[PDB]
Amino acid sequence: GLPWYRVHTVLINDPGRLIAAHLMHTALVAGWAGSMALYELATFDPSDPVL
Amino acid sequence: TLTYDDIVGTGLANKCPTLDDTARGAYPIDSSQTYRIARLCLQPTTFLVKEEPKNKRQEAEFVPTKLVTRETTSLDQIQGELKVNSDGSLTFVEEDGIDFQPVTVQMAGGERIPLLFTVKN
Ligand code: CLA
Ligand code: CLA
Ligand code: CLA
Ligand code: CLA
Ligand SMILES: CC1=C(/C=C/C(C)=C/C=C/C(C)=C/C=C/C=C(C)/C=C/C=C(C)/C=C/C2=C(C)CCCC2(C)C)C(C)(C)CCC1
Ligand SMILES: CC1=C(/C=C/C(C)=C/C=C/C(C)=C/C=C/C=C(C)/C=C/C=C(C)/C=C/C2=C(C)CCCC2(C)C)C(C)(C)CCC1
Ligand SMILES: CCCCCCCCCCCCO[C@@H]1O[C@H](CO)[C@@H](O[C@H]2O[C@H](CO)[C@@H](O)[C@H](O)[C@H]2O)[C@H](O)[C@H]1O
Ligand SMILES: CCCCCCCS[C@@H]1O[C@H](CO)[C@@H](O)[C@H](O)[C@H]1O
Repeated sequence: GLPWYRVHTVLINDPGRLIAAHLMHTALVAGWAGSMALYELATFDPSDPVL
Repeated sequence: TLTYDDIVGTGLANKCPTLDDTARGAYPIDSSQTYRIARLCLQPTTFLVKEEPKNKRQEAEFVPTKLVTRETTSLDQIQGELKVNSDGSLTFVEEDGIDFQPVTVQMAGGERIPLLFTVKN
């Protein structure tokens, strides 16, 4: 069957599932941005922009 | 004159009585008689809290805050002696009244600062 390093090649001839995989990637990256910002807000001390 | 039922829930119960623009007169003091403040009312419109910076040499400023305990902040029904002094100064000496309110305000960023807003004694 397909080697582990080729599993995503099933998408090459499948525009709909390629778009779906793209959307998922996009969901992951936007979710990262959101999560990252909240973690930063939960830890950031805004009390001294000087030092 | 409004009744309780006119006032209940409006927020007006936490407001001190006001006077018209026309009240720019003069209340005589006759050093012969004794006087009293029969009602003193104090209504806070702003709470400022002094910041505490990491070094002196920065003059620390008083900054605005957000009140989180609602319309519960006013002092009222306060009374006491209004003395006439030798030099004709007056001295108010508070005896009794609703002369304190606990208050919590919040600094920018959320730190809560409770205080006992008061003119006791
Ligand atoms: C953007 C990321 C992404 C997307 C959109 C896809 C999408 C796809 N994969 Mg691929 N894949 C990925 C990343 C992705 N994969 C990664 C990182 C691996 C290595 C584990 C794989 C390994 C893989 C295999 C072995 C197979 C696919 C297959 C497929 C297809 C069917 C779905 C599936 O079986 O997933 C399976 C993959 C997963 C479920 C990923 C596992 C989740 C990892 C471990 C992250 C855990 C998430 C968790 C919520 C957070 C952990 C936090 C931490 C602090 C512990 C589809 C085209 C299948 C197929 O079509 O092959 C022809 C198939 O057999 N994928
Ligand atoms: C947009 C960027 C992009 C995209 C869409 C692809 C897409 C593809 N690549 Mg290419 N590739 C890329 C960039 C990309 N590549 C880069 C930067 C390199 C050098 C690192 C390569 C080197 C490369 C090789 C050597 C091969 C591919 C192959 C493939 C195909 C199968 C992939 C697969 O099933 O992996 C499945 C992968 C897993 C099941 C697990 C991988 C786990 C990785 C190693 C570590 C963990 C990854 C982690 C989740 C990373 C997320 C962080 C992000 C910033 C990158 C697919 C068409 C294969 C191919 O041509 O098949 C015919 C193939 O042999 N790629
Ligand atoms: C009007 C024509 C049009 C428009 C506006 C777009 C726009 C887009 N296409 Mg392209 N595309 C088109 C024609 C179009 N396409 C045609 C005729 C084909 C051949 C069928 C393609 C084949 C194609 C592929 C294969 C892929 C794209 C992808 C993309 C997206 C890339 C950026 C992204 O994900 O941002 C981030 C997204 C946002 C910030 C959200 C935007 C708001 C969305 C669009 C509203 C959704 C509602 C709408 C009714 C659904 C249909 C949308 C569709 C017209 C794009 C973007 C939304 C990629 C994709 O979708 O990645 C996820 C992708 O893989 N397109
Ligand atoms: C320009 C920005 C950019 C680009 C071009 C990509 C491109 C890629 N991403 Mg995305 N990514 C981005 C930004 C980007 N990412 C951001 C901002 C996030 C939020 C953190 C992610 C989160 C994300 C996740 C969770 C996943 C991807 C995956 C992918 C790959 C999907 C196609 C594939 O099958 O490759 C096949 C894989 C490769 C060719 C290998 C890529 C190797 C990278 C470049 C080096 C890292 C390898 C290193 C050994 C890992 C150590 C990590 C370990 C210590 C935990 C592709 C290489 C998916 C993927 O790798 O699926 C297997 C996947 O699961 N990305
Ligand atoms: C469903 C839904 C929803 C929700 C959503 C959510 C809640 C989401 C989330 C999301 C998220 C929360 C996401 C996250 C993501 C993340 C990620 C994607 C990450 C990744 C990472 C990585 C990739 C890393 C890597 C590395 C390491 C680990 C180490 C060092 C090096 C490196 C960097 C390489 C709502 C309600 C809105 C509505 C609609 C429906
Ligand atoms: C319609 C419907 C529904 C839906 C559902 C859904 C749609 C869900 C979703 C789900 C999801 C989609 C979820 C998510 C998950 C996520 C995760 C699990 C994540 C993780 C992450 C992490 C772990 C992170 C980390 C980090 C970063 C990344 C940066 C910053 C730092 C930190 C560390 C924080 C239901 C069933 C309800 C029912 C009704 C109907
Ligand atoms: C949409 C997904 C769900 C949303 C949930 C994720 C939101 C996370 C980030 C929002 C930022 C608030 O982040 C959080 O703030 C409070 C108040 O400063 C801090 O709370 C900490 O400091 C205050 C001092 O004021 C203490 O009363 C408290 O006991 C202490 O743990 C947390 O250390 C911080 O993590
Ligand atoms: C996705 C919804 C985000 C939830 C927002 C949390 C309130 S906002 C949050 O409030 C804290 C205390 O006032 C501040 O210290 C912190 O700096 C601020 O990020």
